[PDB]
Amino acid sequence: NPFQFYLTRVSGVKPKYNSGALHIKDILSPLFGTLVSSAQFNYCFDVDWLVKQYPPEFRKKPILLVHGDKREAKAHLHAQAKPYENISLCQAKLDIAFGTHHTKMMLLLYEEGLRVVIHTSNLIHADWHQKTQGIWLSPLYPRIADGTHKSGESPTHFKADLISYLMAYNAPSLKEWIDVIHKHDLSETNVYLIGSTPGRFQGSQKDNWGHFRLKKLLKDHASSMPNAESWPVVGQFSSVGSLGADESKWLCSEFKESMLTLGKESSSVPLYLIYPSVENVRTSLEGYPAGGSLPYSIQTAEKQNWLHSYFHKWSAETSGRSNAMPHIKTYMRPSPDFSKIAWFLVTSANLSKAAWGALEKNGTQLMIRSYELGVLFLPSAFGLDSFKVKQKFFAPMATFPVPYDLPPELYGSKDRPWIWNIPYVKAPDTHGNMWVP
Ligand SMILES: O=C(O)c1ccc(Nc2c(-c3ccccc3)nc3cnccn23)cc1C(=O)O
Repeated sequence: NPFQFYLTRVSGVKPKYNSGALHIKDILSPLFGTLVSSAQFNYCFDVDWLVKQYPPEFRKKPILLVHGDKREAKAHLHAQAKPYENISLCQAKLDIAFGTHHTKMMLLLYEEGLRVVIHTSNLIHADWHQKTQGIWLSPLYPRIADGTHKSGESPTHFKADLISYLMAYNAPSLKEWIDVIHKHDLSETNVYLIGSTPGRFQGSQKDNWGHFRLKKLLKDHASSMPNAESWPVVGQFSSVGSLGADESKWLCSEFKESMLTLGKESSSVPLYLIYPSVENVRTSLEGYPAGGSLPYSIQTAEKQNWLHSYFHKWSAETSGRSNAMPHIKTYMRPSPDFSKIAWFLVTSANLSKAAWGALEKNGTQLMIRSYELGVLFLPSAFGLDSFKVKQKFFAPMATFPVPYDLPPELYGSKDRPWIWNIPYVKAPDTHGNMWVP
């Protein structure tokens, strides 16, 4: 494979479904490089657990935790970190109300080079235990020699785009990492970076972030095919925001419109949204407590019942993970028979305006509340016109490992979306328990 897309290990499935999967101890092992220092961008941290995932010989190397916590939450994280003198913290500014730092990324500086890891798991035991999570591993980027003047840039502009994403924090600890990235050669990178940062973007900046960033890349580096109207869009996520009183408000007017972009020229396109049903959660490996990481509140859900007619069940027989609830987020553009895809995105961005952005000021300004990061796989970046879909995820240079089943299966009439803050007392989960919030 050229794609370097991995799932995390799932405890309790047969070994065949974990053979090419990665645990966090694998990613941080000395087999991957001799660690000098690391940056951990995330939302939630268990610092005691995290330090134990580093190899003992690397446990005192510097670690930077990049978080978005404020007030007492910030104090609690600082207290978790205080016993470890090698741990520094960087608070990402969140100057727009109701934003979140969702970006999940590792920057790993070695003796031998630099590696970037963009993934979907929080840094807590449960997110690496029995969930479906996604990981993109960069190549080992070599250092650029002293006195040598090279760009170190890839055809996808990844090096410049990653630096631009870090510059948006305006943080001194991250300027140190920007300088590290400048000294390394990232020219082998074949993915495009798609980030979200908080702000109000107009003019030349409107294309930098969110769903307009995705639009721009698809216009510039994908081509339209005949019968493009028949190629569905698939979105798959773990949380749902307030989308408006009907689909024309945002979902099918600016979000879907960005997602269906192909090529530079100028809807009936089917939209499939995959989100766990109550039954999915009840019968999962973790049972109802998996629903503690699928935050969709009844307050949000009751205002947009129209949306649930787009929902399809989580199913992942191809990767043995139908009962490993998804915390990965993915978006993709399959062919009408789901045998090919025009592109694939793995990201931290959920189905929400906060993450992808919402147009303001008569369509001239894109407002984003949150930090998000993901990587886009475009066939053109691999010398191809489209990717074949891999039949079984764990069973070549042109065959993409989609981690769940296609076509997605629509909710049955008795199915309901998982809503995390109402009780389920009608049938017990795999551990014999009910759910009472
Ligand atoms: O990706 C995801 O599914 C996700 C969803 C929500 C996240 N944070 C969060 C929570 C919350 C979540 C879990 C336990 C307690 C509180 N509540 C809110 C309310 N508004 C905005 C954000 N909120 C974080 C993530 C992530 O994993 O980054």
